[PDB]
Amino acid sequence: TTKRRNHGRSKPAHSRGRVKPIHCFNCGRLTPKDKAVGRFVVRRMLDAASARDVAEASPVYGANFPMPRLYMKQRFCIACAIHSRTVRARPVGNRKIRYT
Amino acid sequence: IGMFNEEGENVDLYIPRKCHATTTLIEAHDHAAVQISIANVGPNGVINGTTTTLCIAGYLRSQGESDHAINHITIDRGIMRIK
Amino acid sequence: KSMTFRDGYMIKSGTAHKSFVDSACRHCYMRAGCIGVKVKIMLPGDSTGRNGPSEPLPDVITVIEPK
Amino acid sequence: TMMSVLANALRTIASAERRGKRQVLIRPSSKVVVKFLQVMQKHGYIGEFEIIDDHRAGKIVVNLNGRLNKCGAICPRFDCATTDYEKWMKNILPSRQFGFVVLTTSLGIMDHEEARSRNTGGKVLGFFY
Amino acid sequence: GTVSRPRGMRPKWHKKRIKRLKLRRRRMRQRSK
Amino acid sequence: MTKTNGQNAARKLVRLRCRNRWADKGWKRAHTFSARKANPFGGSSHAKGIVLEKIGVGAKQPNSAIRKCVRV
Amino acid sequence: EWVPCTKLGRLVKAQKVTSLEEIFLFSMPIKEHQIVDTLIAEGQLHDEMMKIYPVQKATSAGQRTRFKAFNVVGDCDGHIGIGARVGKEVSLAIRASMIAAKLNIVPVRRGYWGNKIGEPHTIPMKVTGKCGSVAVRLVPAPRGTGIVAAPVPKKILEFAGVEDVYTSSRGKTRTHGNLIMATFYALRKTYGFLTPDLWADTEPSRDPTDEHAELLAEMT
Amino acid sequence: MSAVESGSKVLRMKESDAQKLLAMRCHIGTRNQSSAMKKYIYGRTAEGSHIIDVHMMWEKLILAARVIAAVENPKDVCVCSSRLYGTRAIYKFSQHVGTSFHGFIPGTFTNQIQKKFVQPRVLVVTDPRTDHQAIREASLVNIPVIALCDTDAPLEYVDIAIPCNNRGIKSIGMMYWLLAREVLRLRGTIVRSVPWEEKVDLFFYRDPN
Amino acid sequence: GKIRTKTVKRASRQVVEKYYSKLNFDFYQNKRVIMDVTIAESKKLKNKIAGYTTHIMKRLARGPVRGISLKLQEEERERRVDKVIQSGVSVDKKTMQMLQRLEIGVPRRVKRA
RNA sequence: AGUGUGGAGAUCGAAGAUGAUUAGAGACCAUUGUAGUCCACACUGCAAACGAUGACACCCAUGAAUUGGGGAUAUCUUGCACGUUUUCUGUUUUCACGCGAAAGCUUUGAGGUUACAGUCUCAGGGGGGAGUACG
Ligand SMILES: [Mg+2]
Ligand SMILES: [Mg+2]
Ligand SMILES: [Mg+2]
Ligand SMILES: [Zn+2]
Repeated sequence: TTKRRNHGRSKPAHSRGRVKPIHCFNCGRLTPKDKAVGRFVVRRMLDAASARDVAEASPVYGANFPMPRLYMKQRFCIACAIHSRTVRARPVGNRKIRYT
Repeated sequence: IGMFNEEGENVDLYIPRKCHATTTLIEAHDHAAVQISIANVGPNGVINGTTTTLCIAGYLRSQGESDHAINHITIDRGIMRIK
Repeated sequence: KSMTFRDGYMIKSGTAHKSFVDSACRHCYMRAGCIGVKVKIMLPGDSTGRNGPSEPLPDVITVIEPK
Repeated sequence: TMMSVLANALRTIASAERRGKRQVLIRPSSKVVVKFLQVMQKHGYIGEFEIIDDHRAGKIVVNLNGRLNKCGAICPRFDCATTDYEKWMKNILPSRQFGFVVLTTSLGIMDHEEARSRNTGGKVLGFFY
Repeated sequence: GTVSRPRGMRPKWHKKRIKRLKLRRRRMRQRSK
Repeated sequence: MTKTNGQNAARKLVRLRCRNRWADKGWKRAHTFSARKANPFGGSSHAKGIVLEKIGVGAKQPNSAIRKCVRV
Repeated sequence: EWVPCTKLGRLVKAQKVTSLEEIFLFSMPIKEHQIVDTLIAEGQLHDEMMKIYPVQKATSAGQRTRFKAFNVVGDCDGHIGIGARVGKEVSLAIRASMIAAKLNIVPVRRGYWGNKIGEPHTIPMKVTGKCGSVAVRLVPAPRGTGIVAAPVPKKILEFAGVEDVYTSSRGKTRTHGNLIMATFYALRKTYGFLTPDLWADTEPSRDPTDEHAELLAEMT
Repeated sequence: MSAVESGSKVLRMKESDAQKLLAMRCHIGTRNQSSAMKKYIYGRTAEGSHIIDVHMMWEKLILAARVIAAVENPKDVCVCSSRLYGTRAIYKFSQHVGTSFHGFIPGTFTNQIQKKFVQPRVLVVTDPRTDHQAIREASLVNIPVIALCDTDAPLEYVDIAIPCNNRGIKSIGMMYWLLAREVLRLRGTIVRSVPWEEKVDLFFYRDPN
Repeated sequence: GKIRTKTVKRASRQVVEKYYSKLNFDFYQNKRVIMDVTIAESKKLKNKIAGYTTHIMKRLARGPVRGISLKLQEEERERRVDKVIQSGVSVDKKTMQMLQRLEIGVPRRVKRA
């Protein structure tokens, strides 16, 4: 029984032969780049409470100069994406909903 | 019209209706088929006793093309003006 | 095996069911053994209280129409 | 590539009739296709049609009247003697009261009833009903 | 999780068993000849 | 899109049927000789023999019995 | 007694509609089973039971059993109907299938093989009906042939009024639920095939509900 | 519609009828365009909206009134509207012509033993999308449908469509005025020369609060 | 002191329909009225009904309540083009190019906007 | 992946070694480590080598999107990009008619087939024994 039309990846029939694999962020499993789950993350360096204490002690970081952030692109294998709550299983009728 | 025995009488009961647009028989189980009567109007603008009747098969309505079919039927019948 | 046939209303639970239901049972002697038969009947109400109870059902409310 | 012009045209007409269309364009055309259409016209299964010249194999526009149920070609074109008409009638026709099998004979292209009357055989081209 | 019921034992390992058997038979025939 | 159709294509159709008839288990058995050699009867309906001894054969599960037989 | 609910049922009670052909003419649904037995004499509508079997549903600590019944009705003169229903006991299922069969009555067209002498005796053209994997094909036959079919399709064709026919079944005919419906669908298709005898146009008619609309308002 | 068996000009759009249409902007639609209503579009105005050809809109309307006429017992026509902007525009329409109205419960046209079981002869709706249940039910019981449709209306099980804007409060009540007036003129209660006495403010809807 | 059962809620609605003019926002007077106009066995049920009836009366003072239909005050509240002719239609250019294509030409009192 | 002959040898790492888990643990985990992994030349010819869907040709409903070229007539930098509408080729997404046992397919077919014929070609005929034995 075919479960998904796209077979869980982004490679239609007459498009491509092979896609280079990448390592999963957590476990390191090799998986094709078009099949891995990908996110872009922009997280604050410090929590809200600790940022205030550092900003108070800093001649540089006040109210007209924000602190730097971290920018990372994350790709996970299927198993690591599910366990880490990034992606969860959906009912048969709801598997088609795609966000951006 | 219908089947004759060659004895002189009709052996075919219930000669069915034919769709105006496509000239196809309308079966007894076609519950989407409809019949519409359009009033005739006298010269003064008041309706007349006579009416114009047409039938549409169910397949056309389900496809969503009955509106287009009705327009061409009335243009040919001269019920409404093309321009 | 056991078989049941029913029709209409039938109240269970609570205490009022002993007043509104009439029940009986018997044993019948076939050639193979004993057979049980039970019958329960939901009595309609009555103003006298002979062919039924006098009080209404415990959870039925009726609003008398104004003059 | 395209191997049979007649088979291509008859398939196009049958589909348009099934979809309830009023006109159908046929391309390319040939002498055999025109003769087949005239047999259909004589028996009242299609309306008028127009042949357009383009200095190549031309095109045909046919008017449909809703009376056609199915038309098709027979490939390969098997030989049919005068004693084989009954066999072909029982195999590809809905009944013995209507429908025609079209043949090509030494006397020209005609339906099976006309061919039998003139006592001639030939090769089967197609059918319609 | 991705496959129906095989019967016997993982087919790839069954094939590996047959491969080793054929090698042993080849060696025995070679010794005799 | 499963078979050839040409008017002068009889040779291909004849060869195709000849090779595919061998896949029929019943057809192959009647046209080869291995079964006849295997059959203790030489293709006959009956045969005669000498009894060697009497044996009992256990019935296959889920039945349970001792079926009486002889070896000939 | 019978108190009609639909407008069609009230009309047949008032005898404004007398023939089943008028209802077939306007392709209207029959929702009360007393309509068809009013317009057909009680001495000519024959019914019969075809198959009853149990179906089951798994349940925690046990399983649940019901019964399904198939019924066929007809007058052996060009009318046929089939119905099927499911009940908790065989008695209840049998009764409900009789009602459903009456509500599914369709007309059957009949014709001649070759020469046209006497009453029509066979179907006018080849037809096939399909349900599930089962397909039944009917072919016109000469006068002395009789019904050439399996025992289940043969019974249905007798109730419809066909004397001579050739049949052919295609796949998994032991599924009698699908086999019964496939035979019914093939017969129903006989009145939808346009033939040269039905080419000319006819004058339009008026709906029974339009003719007696004033009386229909009065009854309610 | 406008064409008559006897050569006449009575059932033709005059200047006064057209004037009202531009007054309430009934000729404008939305930005999206259904493929089934391409025949009623004229062009794209500013901001991306579509213009409806008033000539064909008039022909559809007068055809609709001619169908509504010659039906005895006006109660055989039910007028439904799931939109809230036509909740009273349907009542004032029915209060003048005598048709049935309602403004849905699945099974109304199909459940015979239901208490509210009615089988009208002709159905009139306000928006095919928002009245999908109504028109879908009508398809099992041979009931024709007449609908007020926009540029993006699915024309399934819809036989007569009047291309007009059924989104604004003004436009919805504006359209029922023509339909009510035309049938009365065809019936003969009023005369064409005199102006229609009824005014659109009763048809116009207002906030219930 | 919890959710009200549907037998209580249906009874309270029936009381308000037929006896609206006899009730007010007081539980103790409302209870006296209900003990006269309803026949029931349970005293406890009559207390719950008198409680929810008082709740409905308070909501009805603010505004309408779904599921009531007093049908005596709703009717009173229900009974309680020349403006744009003077202003001018002022249709856009795309419409203007279509108005004159008709058999009546450009209608009177129009602009370009 | 493997084999031969010359190079290379950072990383990772079949075989093997040493710690831990465990009743046992030869495994999963940790630290390592040989062949390999990389290059040149010469072999091998197997993959869930998959769209599990052979090649060529015709008809076919609607709206999007997108890659390359061409035709016609608003924005921005100073020839380019962009806007609107057509067009040829490619490449995809929203239960079209219809088909199918269903899951599903649908201008891109698994449609146009008991109303069974456009052309060529490969393979199958209950489950095993068996892709084994012999040549
Ligand atoms: Mg690959
Ligand atoms: Mg471990
Ligand atoms: Mg290492
Ligand atoms: Zn992972």
